[PDB]
Amino acid sequence: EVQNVKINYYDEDAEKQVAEVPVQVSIDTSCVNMAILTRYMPEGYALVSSDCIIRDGYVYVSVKKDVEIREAVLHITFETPNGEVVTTETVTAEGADGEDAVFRLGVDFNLPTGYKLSNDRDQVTEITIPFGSTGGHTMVVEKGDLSSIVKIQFVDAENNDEVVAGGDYFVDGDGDGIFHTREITEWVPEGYELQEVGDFQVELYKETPLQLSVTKIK
Amino acid sequence: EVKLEESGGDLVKPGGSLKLSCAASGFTFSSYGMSWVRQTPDKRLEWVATISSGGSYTYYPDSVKGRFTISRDNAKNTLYLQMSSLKSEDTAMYYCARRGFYFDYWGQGTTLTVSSASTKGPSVFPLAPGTAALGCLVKDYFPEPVTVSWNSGALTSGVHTFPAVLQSSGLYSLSSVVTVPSSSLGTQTYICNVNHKPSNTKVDKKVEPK
Amino acid sequence: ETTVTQSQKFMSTSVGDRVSVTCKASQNVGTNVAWYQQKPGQSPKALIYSASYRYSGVPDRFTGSGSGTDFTLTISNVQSEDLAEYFCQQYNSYPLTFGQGTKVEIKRTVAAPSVFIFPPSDSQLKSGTASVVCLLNNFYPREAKVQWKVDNALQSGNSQESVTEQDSKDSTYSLSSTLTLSKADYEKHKVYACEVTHQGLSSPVTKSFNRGE
Ligand SMILES: [Ca+2]
Repeated sequence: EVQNVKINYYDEDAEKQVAEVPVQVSIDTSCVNMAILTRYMPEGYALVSSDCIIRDGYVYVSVKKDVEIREAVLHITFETPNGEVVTTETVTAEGADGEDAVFRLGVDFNLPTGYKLSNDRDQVTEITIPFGSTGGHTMVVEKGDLSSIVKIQFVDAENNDEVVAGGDYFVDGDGDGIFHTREITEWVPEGYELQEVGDFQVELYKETPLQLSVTKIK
Repeated sequence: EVKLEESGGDLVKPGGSLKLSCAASGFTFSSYGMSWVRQTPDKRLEWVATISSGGSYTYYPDSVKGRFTISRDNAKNTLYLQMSSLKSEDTAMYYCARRGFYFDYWGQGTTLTVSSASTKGPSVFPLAPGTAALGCLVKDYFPEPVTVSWNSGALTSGVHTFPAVLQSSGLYSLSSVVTVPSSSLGTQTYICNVNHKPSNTKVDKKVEPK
Repeated sequence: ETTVTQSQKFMSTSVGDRVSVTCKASQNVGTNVAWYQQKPGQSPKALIYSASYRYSGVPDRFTGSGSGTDFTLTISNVQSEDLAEYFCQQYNSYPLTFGQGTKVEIKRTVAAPSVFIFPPSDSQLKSGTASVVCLLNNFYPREAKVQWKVDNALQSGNSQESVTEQDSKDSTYSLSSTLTLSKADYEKHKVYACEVTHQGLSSPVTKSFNRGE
């Protein structure tokens, strides 16, 4: 399944439609990125402006002919609130020299994998860089998953708590420091069922493992 | 602080009349334009009347003009909507709202039902029970708002109260369930509190296993 | 008399994504446009006035734009609690008029429904009707199919379904289906089964009981 969208390239100077291009995009997007708008740019014309928005099946693009086409270039740096750099990326867009390229989070560039916008402040989600110029911007992010490693040994309660298996398992995605055995029942040894059950504290098991009782099935 | 509280919704026969009221507090009422907006079962919003702060200006859409009238009492800080020659299509939730253009505060709504049918109170039946699911079946009531809570509103985790469905008999019916630890059954008592104000019916049904 | 139209009945978006709700006025209304958010079970809440102004307390992720005839509400960094119907409204002139409402739902991992079934109570059999209930709890894709099979024979015309709105924390749905039957018809058959198909099931799942046990 995908979405059919008509791109309306309009020359506001000529006050004429220059082209109406049908394209296909993912079914759950409502904003088409500049790279698509300029991929299907009719020959001789340059991007001036578009709000990207899919409006009853149409995207409106203001374009202009006989002008120089230049890249707007954006160096985005993603930092975590303590100043450490997650990643850096450069994205570009080409349009009419001196007009405004608007880079919008999630359409023209994405957050690092595993991260989200930080909840510690308000920041901009759109960055405007004129074509023919270069700009920088730092976006502040936070990890999506706060899981920690915890050492666990499964231990046979009917044989003097002999170690059956163990390892380091990721738990506590919310990051509150508490985890529940539902999060590690995936790992119980094959011939065994988990008998020791409930909540447990992450900080206590980064060095010595938590021993959880297990017994042989049937 | 701003609060708007409507009342007077009821079941009314076609051709009837009914007056709605809205008690306003938390702000200088006589300084604001005020309005009424209704929401039909299909969830569409329709503006029905507006009045200026001093009452000098009133405005209505054609669907209601000549049948509905808006007034205020700036001594009691109350907004009114009188309705006459009511039609089936006036059945809606009526909201009181502040200002007369956009609406920056809304009340909770009161419910108007225009119908020839008669009030009927619900029968309440238990849906008897890792986790266990139990619930409550609220069957064959007519005027629409029924409210259902568990344990006097204190149990909300895992509760699902389902939208009312219209049976072919013209009567509504509805279920509410909740999921709990199975080991709590036979210790904890679980009560579904059903209130159908249109019939002044209030039931507190214990749901237990068997 | 100025009409406003929302062409999107339903939009689906993931947490952290962007979503743009559109509104088209039948005449120029300048910026005299407002937006509202109605969460389920709640009354409408005011979000934007004059096209682009937020009320105090409305978070920055709600952005309204437009002028003339084309208006837009953009929710950036969508949260699972942003699910709601979103309404635009023109107040450039009387009559004040609303768009039809755009329902914004959250996308999440497929989730398989947990299925329960409830025999009719003895209070209800005493009065002459038998209602058998099937609950499908906490699933995603809203799309699902319930089939009532009596003594291994599929029914129709004596079932009604109801679906909750999407849960605001997890992003799941629940469904209730009722099989209504006369007390006469009820104690004629023995096996009552609820057949459930859904995207999270590789095959239909059936819960059932024998009348009496
Ligand atoms: Ca945790």
